[PDB]
Amino acid sequence: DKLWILQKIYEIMVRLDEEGHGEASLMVSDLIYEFMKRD
Amino acid sequence: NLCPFHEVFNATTFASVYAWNRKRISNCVADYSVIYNFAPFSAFKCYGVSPTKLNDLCFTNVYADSFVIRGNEVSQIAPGQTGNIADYNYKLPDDFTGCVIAWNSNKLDSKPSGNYNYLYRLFRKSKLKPFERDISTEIYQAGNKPCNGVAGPNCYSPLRSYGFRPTYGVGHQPYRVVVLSFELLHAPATVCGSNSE
Ligand code: NA
Repeated sequence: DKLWILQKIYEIMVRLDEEGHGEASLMVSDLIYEFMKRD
Repeated sequence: NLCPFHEVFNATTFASVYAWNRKRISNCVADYSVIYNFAPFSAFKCYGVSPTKLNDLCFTNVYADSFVIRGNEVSQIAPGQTGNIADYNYKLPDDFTGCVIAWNSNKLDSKPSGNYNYLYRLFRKSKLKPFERDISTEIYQAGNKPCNGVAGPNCYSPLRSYGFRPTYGVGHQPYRVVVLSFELLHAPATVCGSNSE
Protein backbone atom coordinates (compact mmCIF):
# COMPACT_ATOMS: atom_id res chain seq x y z
CA ASP A 1 0.00 0.00 0.00
CA LYS A 2 1.21 3.53 0.82
CA LEU A 3 4.08 2.42 3.06
CA TRP A 4 6.22 0.08 0.94
CA ILE A 5 6.73 2.80 -1.66
CA LEU A 6 7.40 5.35 1.10
CA GLN A 7 10.19 3.13 2.46
CA LYS A 8 11.76 2.76 -1.02
CA ILE A 9 11.72 6.49 -1.77
CA TYR A 10 13.30 7.15 1.63
CA GLU A 11 16.01 4.59 0.88
CA ILE A 12 16.83 6.02 -2.57
CA MET A 13 16.97 9.56 -1.08
CA VAL A 14 19.51 8.22 1.40
CA ARG A 15 21.33 6.20 -1.26
CA LEU A 16 21.45 9.17 -3.63
CA ASP A 17 23.22 11.19 -0.93
CA GLU A 18 25.92 8.65 -0.02
CA GLU A 19 26.87 8.25 -3.71
CA GLY A 20 27.39 12.03 -4.28
CA HIS A 21 23.96 12.79 -5.74
CA GLY A 22 23.06 15.43 -3.12
CA GLU A 23 20.91 17.47 -5.45
CA ALA A 24 18.90 14.48 -6.54
CA SER A 25 18.59 13.50 -2.88
CA LEU A 26 17.10 16.92 -2.15
CA MET A 27 14.56 16.48 -4.93
CA VAL A 28 13.44 13.10 -3.54
CA SER A 29 13.21 14.78 -0.13
CA ASP A 30 10.63 17.06 -1.75
CA LEU A 31 8.67 14.07 -3.07
CA ILE A 32 8.49 12.52 0.42
CA TYR A 33 7.00 15.75 1.78
CA GLU A 34 4.52 15.81 -1.10
CA PHE A 35 3.58 12.14 -0.79
CA MET A 36 3.11 12.16 3.01
CA LYS A 37 1.15 15.44 3.14
CA ARG A 38 -1.30 13.70 0.80
CA ASP A 39 -4.25 11.30 1.04
CA ASN B 1 22.49 52.84 21.33
CA LEU B 2 22.54 51.92 17.63
CA CYS B 3 20.59 48.80 16.85
CA PRO B 4 22.95 45.81 16.20
CA PHE B 5 21.60 44.63 12.83
CA HIS B 6 25.08 44.17 11.37
CA GLU B 7 25.61 41.29 13.83
CA VAL B 8 22.40 39.57 12.67
CA PHE B 9 23.00 39.96 8.95
CA ASN B 10 26.81 39.53 9.07
CA ALA B 11 27.07 36.62 11.53
CA THR B 12 29.70 34.04 10.54
CA THR B 13 27.27 31.11 10.57
CA PHE B 14 23.47 31.05 10.73
CA ALA B 15 21.02 28.70 12.45
CA SER B 16 19.38 25.66 10.90
CA VAL B 17 15.88 26.50 9.92
CA TYR B 18 14.23 23.85 12.17
CA ALA B 19 16.22 25.34 15.08
CA TRP B 20 15.80 28.90 13.92
CA ASN B 21 17.48 31.72 15.80
CA ARG B 22 15.69 34.72 17.29
CA LYS B 23 17.42 37.94 18.35
CA ARG B 24 15.53 40.53 20.41
CA ILE B 25 16.38 44.12 19.47
CA SER B 26 15.61 46.77 22.10
CA ASN B 27 16.57 50.23 23.32
CA CYS B 28 18.41 51.50 20.28
CA VAL B 29 18.15 53.59 17.14
CA ALA B 30 17.80 51.88 13.77
CA ASP B 31 18.73 53.22 10.39
CA TYR B 32 17.06 50.68 8.20
CA SER B 33 19.45 51.50 5.39
CA VAL B 34 22.51 49.91 6.79
CA ILE B 35 20.36 46.96 6.05
CA TYR B 36 18.86 47.85 2.73
CA ASN B 37 22.44 47.92 1.45
CA PHE B 38 24.03 45.18 3.55
CA ALA B 39 24.07 42.78 0.60
CA PRO B 40 22.43 42.21 -2.80
CA PHE B 41 19.15 40.59 -1.72
CA SER B 42 17.08 38.03 -3.60
CA ALA B 43 14.02 38.90 -1.50
CA PHE B 44 12.89 41.95 0.51
CA LYS B 45 9.12 41.98 1.04
CA CYS B 46 7.59 43.97 3.92
CA TYR B 47 3.94 43.33 4.70
CA GLY B 48 2.52 45.96 7.06
CA VAL B 49 5.04 48.76 6.70
CA SER B 50 7.69 49.73 4.13
CA PRO B 51 11.44 50.46 4.65
CA THR B 52 11.35 54.24 4.18
CA LYS B 53 8.27 54.43 6.46
CA LEU B 54 10.22 52.34 9.01
CA ASN B 55 12.81 55.06 9.50
CA ASP B 56 10.04 57.19 11.09
CA LEU B 57 8.53 54.59 13.43
CA CYS B 58 9.18 53.44 16.99
CA PHE B 59 8.44 49.96 18.33
CA THR B 60 8.62 48.29 21.73
CA ASN B 61 10.72 45.42 20.43
CA VAL B 62 12.02 44.14 17.12
CA TYR B 63 12.67 40.43 16.64
CA ALA B 64 15.10 39.20 13.99
CA ASP B 65 14.62 35.51 13.21
CA SER B 66 17.43 34.06 11.06
CA PHE B 67 18.28 30.72 9.39
CA VAL B 68 19.39 29.01 6.15
CA ILE B 69 17.11 27.30 3.62
CA ARG B 70 17.32 26.34 -0.06
CA GLY B 71 16.81 29.00 -2.67
CA ASN B 72 13.60 27.34 -3.88
CA GLU B 73 12.20 27.35 -0.31
CA VAL B 74 12.56 31.12 0.20
CA SER B 75 9.09 31.72 -1.22
CA GLN B 76 7.67 29.65 1.64
CA ILE B 77 8.79 32.39 4.02
CA ALA B 78 5.59 34.37 3.46
CA PRO B 79 2.08 34.49 4.99
CA GLY B 80 -0.41 31.83 3.86
CA GLN B 81 2.31 29.58 2.33
CA THR B 82 2.43 25.80 2.58
CA GLY B 83 5.27 23.32 2.08
CA ASN B 84 8.06 21.50 3.88
CA ILE B 85 9.50 24.67 5.45
CA ALA B 86 6.21 26.46 6.22
CA ASP B 87 4.55 23.27 7.48
CA TYR B 88 7.37 21.80 9.58
CA ASN B 89 10.19 24.30 10.19
CA TYR B 90 9.22 28.00 10.25
CA LYS B 91 5.70 29.40 9.96
CA LEU B 92 4.55 32.99 9.50
CA PRO B 93 1.00 33.99 10.58
CA ASP B 94 -1.39 35.37 7.97
CA ASP B 95 -1.55 38.77 9.74
CA PHE B 96 2.22 39.25 9.60
CA THR B 97 3.25 42.89 9.27
CA GLY B 98 7.10 42.78 9.32
CA CYS B 99 9.75 42.10 6.65
CA VAL B 100 11.21 38.97 5.02
CA ILE B 101 14.75 39.44 3.69
CA ALA B 102 16.75 36.72 1.83
CA TRP B 103 20.13 36.54 0.03
CA ASN B 104 22.36 33.94 -1.65
CA SER B 105 24.97 32.59 0.72
CA ASN B 106 26.49 30.00 -1.62
CA LYS B 107 29.96 31.45 -0.97
CA LEU B 108 29.60 31.25 2.82
CA ASP B 109 27.56 28.14 3.50
CA SER B 110 28.35 25.76 0.59
CA LYS B 111 31.37 23.44 0.98
CA PRO B 112 33.04 21.22 -1.69
CA SER B 113 32.09 17.89 -0.06
CA GLY B 114 28.80 19.42 1.09
CA ASN B 115 27.71 21.21 4.28
CA TYR B 116 25.83 18.76 6.48
CA ASN B 117 25.63 21.18 9.44
CA TYR B 118 22.50 22.96 8.22
CA LEU B 119 19.35 20.91 8.81
CA TYR B 120 15.61 20.89 8.09
CA ARG B 121 12.71 18.76 9.42
CA LEU B 122 11.22 16.39 6.79
CA PHE B 123 8.65 14.58 8.93
CA ARG B 124 5.98 15.99 11.22
CA LYS B 125 2.59 14.84 12.49
CA SER B 126 1.11 18.31 11.86
CA LYS B 127 1.83 21.89 10.75
CA LEU B 128 3.62 24.34 13.09
CA LYS B 129 1.64 27.23 14.48
CA PRO B 130 2.97 30.72 13.64
CA PHE B 131 6.38 31.24 15.24
CA GLU B 132 6.53 27.75 16.76
CA ARG B 133 10.00 26.21 17.07
CA ASP B 134 10.12 22.39 17.19
CA ILE B 135 13.55 21.07 18.07
CA SER B 136 12.40 17.50 18.84
CA THR B 137 14.18 14.37 17.71
CA GLU B 138 11.39 11.86 18.20
CA ILE B 139 11.73 9.10 15.61
CA TYR B 140 8.65 9.56 13.42
CA GLN B 141 6.07 6.76 13.01
CA ALA B 142 4.83 6.45 9.43
CA GLY B 143 2.88 3.18 9.56
CA ASN B 144 0.47 1.42 11.88
CA LYS B 145 3.26 -0.14 13.97
CA PRO B 146 4.76 1.89 16.86
CA CYS B 147 8.48 2.66 16.58
CA ASN B 148 9.36 2.54 20.28
CA GLY B 149 12.09 5.16 19.79
CA VAL B 150 13.79 2.89 17.21
CA ALA B 151 14.78 3.97 13.70
CA GLY B 152 13.59 1.57 11.00
CA PRO B 153 10.84 0.49 8.64
CA ASN B 154 8.20 3.23 8.65
CA CYS B 155 10.22 4.69 11.50
CA TYR B 156 12.41 7.56 10.40
CA SER B 157 14.61 10.16 11.89
CA PRO B 158 12.75 13.41 11.40
CA LEU B 159 15.64 15.69 10.32
CA ARG B 160 17.82 15.76 7.18
CA SER B 161 20.94 17.77 6.36
CA TYR B 162 21.02 20.02 3.29
CA GLY B 163 24.55 19.06 2.16
CA PHE B 164 25.09 22.35 0.33
CA ARG B 165 27.77 22.31 -2.40
CA PRO B 166 28.93 25.29 -4.51
CA THR B 167 28.16 23.54 -7.80
CA TYR B 168 24.44 23.00 -7.13
CA GLY B 169 21.84 24.89 -9.15
CA VAL B 170 20.79 28.15 -7.48
CA GLY B 171 17.42 26.77 -6.31
CA HIS B 172 19.38 24.17 -4.28
CA GLN B 173 21.96 26.67 -3.06
CA PRO B 174 21.71 28.03 0.51
CA TYR B 175 20.03 31.35 1.20
CA ARG B 176 20.33 33.29 4.44
CA VAL B 177 16.97 34.56 5.67
CA VAL B 178 16.14 37.33 8.14
CA VAL B 179 12.58 37.82 9.34
CA LEU B 180 11.99 41.13 11.15
CA SER B 181 8.92 41.35 13.40
CA PHE B 182 7.88 44.74 14.77
CA GLU B 183 6.15 44.65 18.14
CA LEU B 184 3.83 47.38 19.48
CA LEU B 185 2.75 46.67 23.08
CA HIS B 186 1.22 49.18 25.56
CA ALA B 187 4.66 50.27 26.72
CA PRO B 188 7.47 52.76 25.94
CA ALA B 189 8.65 52.22 22.34
CA THR B 190 12.42 51.83 22.75
CA VAL B 191 13.28 50.95 19.12
CA CYS B 192 13.09 53.99 16.89
CA GLY B 193 13.63 54.68 13.21
CA SER B 194 16.42 57.21 12.58
CA ASN B 195 14.05 60.00 11.41
CA SER B 196 11.54 59.85 14.30
CA GLU B 197 10.84 62.41 17.08
NA1 NA C 1 10.33 28.97 -4.48
